[PDB]
Amino acid sequence: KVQTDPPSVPICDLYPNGVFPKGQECEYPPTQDGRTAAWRTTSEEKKALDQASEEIWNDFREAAEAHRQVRKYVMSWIKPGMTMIEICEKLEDCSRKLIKENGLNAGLAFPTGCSLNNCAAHYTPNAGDTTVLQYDDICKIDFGTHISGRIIDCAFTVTFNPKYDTLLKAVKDATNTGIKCAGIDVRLCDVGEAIQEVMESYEVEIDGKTYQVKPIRNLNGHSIGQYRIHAGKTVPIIKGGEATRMEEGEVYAIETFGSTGKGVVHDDMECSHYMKNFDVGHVPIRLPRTKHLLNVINENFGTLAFCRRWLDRLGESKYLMALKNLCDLGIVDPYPPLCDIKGSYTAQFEHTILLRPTCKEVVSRGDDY
Ligand SMILES: CCSCC[C@@H](N)[C@H](O)C(=O)N[C@@H](C)c1cccc2ccccc12
Ligand SMILES: [Mn+2]
Ligand SMILES: [Mn+2]
Repeated sequence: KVQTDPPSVPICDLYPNGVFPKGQECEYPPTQDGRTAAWRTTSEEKKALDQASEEIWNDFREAAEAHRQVRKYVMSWIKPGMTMIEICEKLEDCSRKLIKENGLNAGLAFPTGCSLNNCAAHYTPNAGDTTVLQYDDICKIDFGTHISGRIIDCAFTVTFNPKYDTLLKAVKDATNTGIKCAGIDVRLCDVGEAIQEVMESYEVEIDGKTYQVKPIRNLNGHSIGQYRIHAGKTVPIIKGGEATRMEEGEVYAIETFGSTGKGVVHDDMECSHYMKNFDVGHVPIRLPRTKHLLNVINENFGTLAFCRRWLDRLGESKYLMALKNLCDLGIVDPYPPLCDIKGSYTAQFEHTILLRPTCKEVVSRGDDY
């Protein structure tokens, strides 16, 4: 009923009734016309629809509470000197325990991102990576949890040198701006316009040089689907366009990335992140090793993202060629680290929000961010 100092009690056991704490509930933003959205707070019609998907909102909540408790724990011990592997393994051990991992019914939604400095995302150490976190590093901790495929995609930035403070505030404010702007019938391009305007209102000084924070233009938020981290819609970060509005019942990951570099990322470094193409159907395979690896992926990850370290812990070895085969066949997709220019600094903040009938819920919101 009470969590232990180092988190070890499953969230499922801290709430016997199976009813988990809601996230931040917000009234939908008014339209340019000035039209309020308070009517949804209690409009029999919407209220009915909302309660209908209560078990689904509840699954997200259990995953969100696990996410909050895991990250609070991480923020207490993450320090320079630790290897990136020690960090991810210490975090994932806790995550698996609080989410009470159970195959595809409960577990880690994707690999623990711990991208450093100019690298903004998709970096998690592979076996043998001797990288050590440094005092001047700016690390993006991006991890996910899920219950029955209801995914919580939430992230924050870690630093130890106060010189990055305004950069972090800039991105945090940008993400919160995106969250505030989001809502039913809201145009995706407007959300991006709003995010950029706030992000660029920040100027920062790091080691004697000044910069106007830039959103990383080729990175963005996205809608979320069951077992599908990227459901199909993208949430800009800058003046964009897309081609659609947000819809009732949808779930979104609102994330922004800020940089002191070019504000554009490119593939770099060894790949660690991989994810089966959601749209690829069953594909017969005779090649022994390739066939086995695909079965391992289908059994343990399904359409969720995974990493090499997660294959290692399952006792798999000498699987690289088989993995490359699956990628070359288009069955699996590689997601290498995305980095801006050398010497640049990037930051990120992310939350998962639920566009419920009666309101907008920043389900992953915590006392930290
Ligand atoms: C590589 C699968 S883990 C999902 C990564 C996720 N945790 C991250 O926060 C976000 O979700 N990053 C964005 C930039 C992204 C990565 C890969 C494909 C995308 C496709 C559409 C929209 C955003 C995408
Ligand atoms: Mn993320
Ligand atoms: Mn995301």
